[PDB]
Amino acid sequence: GSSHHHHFQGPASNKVYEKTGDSVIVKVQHKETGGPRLVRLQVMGDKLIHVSATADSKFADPQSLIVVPQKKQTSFAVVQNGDTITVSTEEVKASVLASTGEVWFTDKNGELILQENKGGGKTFTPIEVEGTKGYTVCQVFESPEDEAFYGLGQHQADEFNYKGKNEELFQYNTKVSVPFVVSNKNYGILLDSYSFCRFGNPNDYSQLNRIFKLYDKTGQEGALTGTYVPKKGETLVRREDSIYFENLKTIENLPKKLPLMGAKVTYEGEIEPAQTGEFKFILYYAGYVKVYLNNEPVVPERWRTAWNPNSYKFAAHLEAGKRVPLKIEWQPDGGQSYCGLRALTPVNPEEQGKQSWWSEMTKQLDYYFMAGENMDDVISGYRSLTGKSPVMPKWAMGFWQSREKYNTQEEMLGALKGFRDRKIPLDNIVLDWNHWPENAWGSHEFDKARFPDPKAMVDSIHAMHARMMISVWPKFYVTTEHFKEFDENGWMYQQSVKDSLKDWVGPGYHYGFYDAYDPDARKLFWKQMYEHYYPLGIDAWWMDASEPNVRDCTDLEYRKALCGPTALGSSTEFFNAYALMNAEAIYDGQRGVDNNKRVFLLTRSGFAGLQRYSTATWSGDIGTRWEDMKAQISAGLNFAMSGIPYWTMDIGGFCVENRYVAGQKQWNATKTENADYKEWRELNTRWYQFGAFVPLYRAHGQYPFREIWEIAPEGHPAYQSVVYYTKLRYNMMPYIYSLAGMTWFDDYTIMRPLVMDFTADAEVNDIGDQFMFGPSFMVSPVYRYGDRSREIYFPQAEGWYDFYSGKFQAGGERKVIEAPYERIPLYVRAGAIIPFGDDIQYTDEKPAEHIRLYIYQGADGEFTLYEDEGVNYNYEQGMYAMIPMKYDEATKTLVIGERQGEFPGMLKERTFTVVTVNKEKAQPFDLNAKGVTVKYNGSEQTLKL
Ligand code: NI
Repeated sequence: GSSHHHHFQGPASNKVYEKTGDSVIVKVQHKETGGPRLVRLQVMGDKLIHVSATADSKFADPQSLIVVPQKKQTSFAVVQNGDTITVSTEEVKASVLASTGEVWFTDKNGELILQENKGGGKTFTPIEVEGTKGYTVCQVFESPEDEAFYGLGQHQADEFNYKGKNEELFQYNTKVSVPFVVSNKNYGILLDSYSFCRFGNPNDYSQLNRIFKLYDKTGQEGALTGTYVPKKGETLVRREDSIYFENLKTIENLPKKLPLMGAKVTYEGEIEPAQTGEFKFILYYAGYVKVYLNNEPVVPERWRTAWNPNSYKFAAHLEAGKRVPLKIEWQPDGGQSYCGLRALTPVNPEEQGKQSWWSEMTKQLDYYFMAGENMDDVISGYRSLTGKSPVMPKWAMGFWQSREKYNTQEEMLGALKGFRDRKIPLDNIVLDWNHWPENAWGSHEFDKARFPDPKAMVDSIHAMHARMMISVWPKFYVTTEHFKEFDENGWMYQQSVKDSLKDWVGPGYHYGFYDAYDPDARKLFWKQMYEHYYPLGIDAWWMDASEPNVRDCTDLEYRKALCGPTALGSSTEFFNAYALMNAEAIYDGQRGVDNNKRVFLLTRSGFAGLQRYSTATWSGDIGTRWEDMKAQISAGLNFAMSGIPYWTMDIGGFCVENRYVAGQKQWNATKTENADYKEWRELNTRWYQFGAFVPLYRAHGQYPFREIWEIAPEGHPAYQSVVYYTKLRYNMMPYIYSLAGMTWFDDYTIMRPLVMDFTADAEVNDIGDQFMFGPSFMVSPVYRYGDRSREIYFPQAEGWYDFYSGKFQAGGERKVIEAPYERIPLYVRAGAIIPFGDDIQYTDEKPAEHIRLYIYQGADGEFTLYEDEGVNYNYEQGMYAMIPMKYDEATKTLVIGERQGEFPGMLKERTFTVVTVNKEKAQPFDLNAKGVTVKYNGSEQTLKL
């Protein structure tokens, strides 16, 4: 007979399933090769289900690094009905088939939310690394044609809406992976894996010679042609097997006696596929690069510096057996540089549209399903499971000025005094790397020739009502006492030491990175910061290189060798979570010393759960490029949808084109602006406009200097515009800090793609170049040089108002909108209630005694004004105040609600001026606008407008 035919309180091994206190474990009845043997549904909350699966006959159940203990027990029922076993909470029903182990999720009325690949979507393949064992796992779900996906972290290919798309999940300077996706069907999936993972296609890309017949410039099969024109000397022409010069090993395949700086290289020929469909390409690049395929400019010019390269993707339909031309034009722009092109063969759209996860190494499959009423409610599930985001200190919501690098104490203090003397508001100033004696990275001591009195410096920063952040890497020179403390305990990764790697500083120094996965190493790492930096009064920690970035431009295999073994297992298994571990070290470290003082970290990598450690990510060493500016909009919106609500970027870009440096040097010498310097000023103007509406507003990068008065002088349009937006950030502070309060109290998200608030309007699904800043402002950056307008789509809504003029704009249409040099297009949603305060030089310079409450009429609205002490965790004990406000359009009524809570230093009495904007009343933004004066003492008042 068949395989099935042959094989209340009895042992569970006799039963198809076993119910425990919070879960059901089902034994797969029709076992397949590579398939699951056990599938568990564990109830974590009313809307929260933990799915586990394994090929073994028991679960390994390792402790999660990302999921925290939950607050309450959750009631649920289980029903077995033939092959179907269903776990039901008040809000969701999760079902599994005993036959296959396939899972699906419905709402309380049985409406489908998410279904596993029909017949099962889980595959297990054994893997062994360094005597440890686990599985490579695939999990695939069905996905309808109208499903849209957001999240995965922060990637640099300008992709937006991951439906039908691919992404590799590893960590590298500018690329932050978070294994969490949110759907427009109002659920999220969190994959609990720490290894290299993939969303979409589970395979690596292929070199061009593996998937195409190649013909060179003369038509000879078997290669492309490479033509190398050096800056000086004879041109070299050779055949190329493959275009793959992507890491330190493979750049040795470029021509041996041909200097790349100032060279112009052309790769060309024809490619011929053996199957028909959409081929998906990936370009890896540094220097200047363009790509043409079939005579189309598929990659218009991009640039990176020779040493932080990037990836960019494109796709094209190709016909089997037809030759099409391919040309890559490349200016390496350095002695070392990178260029590679790879591709994936076509995947049937029925399969490519599915939601597919691949994970290189875990002990079992673990994922979390979270349902919601809307996308904010999905994010709330993520915050329940991986921890709430604390309210950032209020000062973190102001302007941050940084540099790579302030070289001396005088330089740093001079920059800060420069803001105060010009009445350009600012809260935070940042000291970068190499403030230590050159040969002593990791000593945490200051070079006293350049910083003669570090404590006096921090005291002076504080006396000017500013806050200081300092750079701290996980990197230690081998000669330092601090290195030796880690090393003697086995807590330093050895590969970089064994291989005698030298860094880039001076003559080159030997170094290593500490193992953040070891809990005692974390304590020591914090203790060294506590003994050397904390007594100076430093307020914030810039935790750079937390990928960990042990060695730039190394291949996957060697990156794994460089960052393990770890305390928990191999680096193959524990590959992506370093920044989470490193952030725990500092957050739990500092609250251990002083539990009331707020913590701030800014870190270069990230992972699921990062937000629970009061830690933001910045988007890393990006270029001074319009295309990089555009990519940060989509990167930021995906990062926000990954559950982590504090994020920032280097306004202006980090690595600088040589022509911009030359422009600045010319300005310094002659006060004349060349064409490149004109572009520098416009790039920075537009990028500051954009940055004023991201969660943390921060300028940073390499030379030129980035203080606004260095970019352009007083009176120049660039200076005028940037100062306008820096001031506006502070007039918006009552609104902005209310959003910060909401991150903790309401599990809120600050920088929001349009799909969050306008999910019902599918025209927003692919829009990754506009966004909402809190509930009320729609921001549409200009990201092309010379443009004085741009196309904007206005979501379906009762209406929109131009912020600057108050002029009405209908919802549900796309049009060309004016965007002068000095202005970013900025609209306000009908129903907005927005509190604006007076000019201040820094957060809480003065109490917000007089607030203008702007009411943008035409729809109902709500807003809660949140205030607290700003600098400590007293809000956790109920020391804060909320003033809820509600506006009813039908009766034109505003209620300023009874104040809830109090705290030390709170205004008991204050003033509101209520200002209306409506379709018949185009009121420009104006602090002095005419309105209704309200003297408020905490008691409810009602206004009929
Ligand atoms: Ni020490």
